[PDB]
Amino acid sequence: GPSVFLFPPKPKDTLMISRTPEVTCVVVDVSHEDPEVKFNWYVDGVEVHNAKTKPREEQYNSTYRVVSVLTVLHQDWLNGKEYKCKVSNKALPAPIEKTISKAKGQPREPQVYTLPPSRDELTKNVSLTCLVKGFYPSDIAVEWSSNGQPENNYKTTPPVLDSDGSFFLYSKLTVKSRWQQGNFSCSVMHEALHNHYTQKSLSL
Amino acid sequence: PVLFPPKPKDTLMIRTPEVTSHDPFNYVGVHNAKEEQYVLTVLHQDWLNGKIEISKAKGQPQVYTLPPSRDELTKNQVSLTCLVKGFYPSDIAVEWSSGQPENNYKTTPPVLDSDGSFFLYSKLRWQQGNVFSCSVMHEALHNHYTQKSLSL
Amino acid sequence: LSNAPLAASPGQADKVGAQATCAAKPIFFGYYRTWRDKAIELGDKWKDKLHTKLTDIPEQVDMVSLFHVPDNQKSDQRFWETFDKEYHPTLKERGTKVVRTIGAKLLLNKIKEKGLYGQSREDDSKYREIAHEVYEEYVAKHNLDGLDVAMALREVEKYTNLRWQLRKIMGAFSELMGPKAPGNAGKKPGDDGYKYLIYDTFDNAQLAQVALVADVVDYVLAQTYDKGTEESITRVWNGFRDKINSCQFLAGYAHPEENDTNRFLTAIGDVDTSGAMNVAAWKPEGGEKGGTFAYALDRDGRTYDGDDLTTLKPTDFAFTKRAIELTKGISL
Repeated sequence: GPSVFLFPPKPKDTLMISRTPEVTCVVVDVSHEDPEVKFNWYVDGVEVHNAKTKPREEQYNSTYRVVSVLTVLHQDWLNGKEYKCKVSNKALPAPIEKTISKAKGQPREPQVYTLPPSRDELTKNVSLTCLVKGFYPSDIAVEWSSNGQPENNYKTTPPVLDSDGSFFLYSKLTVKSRWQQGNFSCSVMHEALHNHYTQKSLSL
Repeated sequence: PVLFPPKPKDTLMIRTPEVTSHDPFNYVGVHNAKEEQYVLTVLHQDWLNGKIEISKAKGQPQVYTLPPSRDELTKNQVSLTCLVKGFYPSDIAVEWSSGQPENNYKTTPPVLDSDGSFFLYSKLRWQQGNVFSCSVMHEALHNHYTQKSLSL
Repeated sequence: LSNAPLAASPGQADKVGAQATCAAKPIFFGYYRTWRDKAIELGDKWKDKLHTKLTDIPEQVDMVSLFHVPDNQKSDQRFWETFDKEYHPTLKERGTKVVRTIGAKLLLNKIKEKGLYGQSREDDSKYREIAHEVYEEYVAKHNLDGLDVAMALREVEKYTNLRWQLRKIMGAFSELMGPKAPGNAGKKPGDDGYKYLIYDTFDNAQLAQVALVADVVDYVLAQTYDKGTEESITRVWNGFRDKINSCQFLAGYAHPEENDTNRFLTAIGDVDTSGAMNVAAWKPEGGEKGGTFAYALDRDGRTYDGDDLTTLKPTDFAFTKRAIELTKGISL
């Protein structure tokens, strides 16, 4: 029958109180010419009624795809509360249930280290590296900036599990001109950092 | 009650590459093919040339070592970085040695760059002058192998 | 006759989780192998030596289920005559309820023979027909107290249409038995003339598919035949606590049978220290359970060592009496 997918909030939304974090429940394959979907939301098993639905997308091919979005409290998500979505529709013998929560485990502070380009890489038409290692819970944010202005031409690898149970990642900012003049900052956001934010500089 | 390609390290060494209720097989467009709960051997050049029911990625096929940052030299934890960028087919192998292989190393999955190419990072005696070497294996390299060293 | 649609609602009972109080006191439930009774007529190597009768079980047993297998004996007429004439009056005098167990595979086969698949809309009369036929044959024929659907098939959990069939047939049964039946109006489990609807299944709630029947059954019998530790029974109940309430939950154990190959070692050895009595004494944290059940009462105290694997012997019902004492907290 239909399928149910539960997606967590973006880490940046849960790390900044200025943003709005939301968990998303998606019901797909509501085919048969008899739709309607009922959503129920639960926090640690207690029913909550503060969710926002109403973005029905037809997406033709003989299915409907309904979504429900629940605003979550930053502290509730960071404390490891479980969010449960229950989908009820006449085409299912029993309502489908899904549950999502922050990865269990003791939070670990990320260590950020900036790396300059290898000399050999200077002859080809450079890459500034940002290693973020030793953090718990794969949710993290990494950005590049210079002189207070964000840099766009960068790419970050997905978190990779290290041999000690923590995660690590690398971010590469490709760039000469500003770097030639001795001018960069890699910003990292994680739940274990002081103020959920840290910056590491890198210059000639 | 089908589809997966062979392992990448097996296609680079002429190694062996192979590709794939309680109502309990039949494709090169020939007949040398062959677990309760609770393989077709392919030629290396055949797979490298692009040869219920489908080949290598179609397209035209830079190692840099980085020492640990100074701030990383506090308590015991140093990271020797190996950046491998600018290769096309995401199939690539990365290893570390120091003529003996080093096991405490981890490599991120390939990431598509803005120019369509891919890049990746490998994270790994050093104080005593011993030289480490990040070895990269790809289809576009000379002899299908390259090595970039790093030391003090 | 009725054409009302069998809903697919619920997913959980009207009350779930540990309930510190319910109307009915804990009960001891008993599975009885009918093909080991002295009144049943079984080339069998044990054509004689049938020592135990249905009345041999202790008088404190609250409910006993007839586990009848037609392919295990030649004829059952003598057994039914003895049940109507001797067994049932004695059990009625004792106040021990009698229910009949039916396999879920038989219900699925009856659904399939009627042409029913598993859909939302599907001719509102065939499910009631199968339910009423089973009710007449298995319960009303011998004036029993209810029906125990045994669902230990993992395919039901895997396939949507099988789940639909199970939900619809259990609703049709609930129109005849259980708390949803109109015949039980103003009645509660334990009262005279109450018709029970019982569901026995795996101790894993997902494979058990208890969310399909949680709102229509009186008890859920978790086959905890390999547990025997209070931690494991607590984990099982916690797996069940969000679909059913505690007063519906009964964890059980099985006594070693002859030529079984299954090997359940919770009810072997000394009674006072066996895991079966841990199960019998276990209770949901801050709550009351439905009781305790045991499989093969005629095998009470048997093991899988020596001649026990190839010989039938009478029983003193020691495990049964101890489990009764641990469930109801009284002294025999």
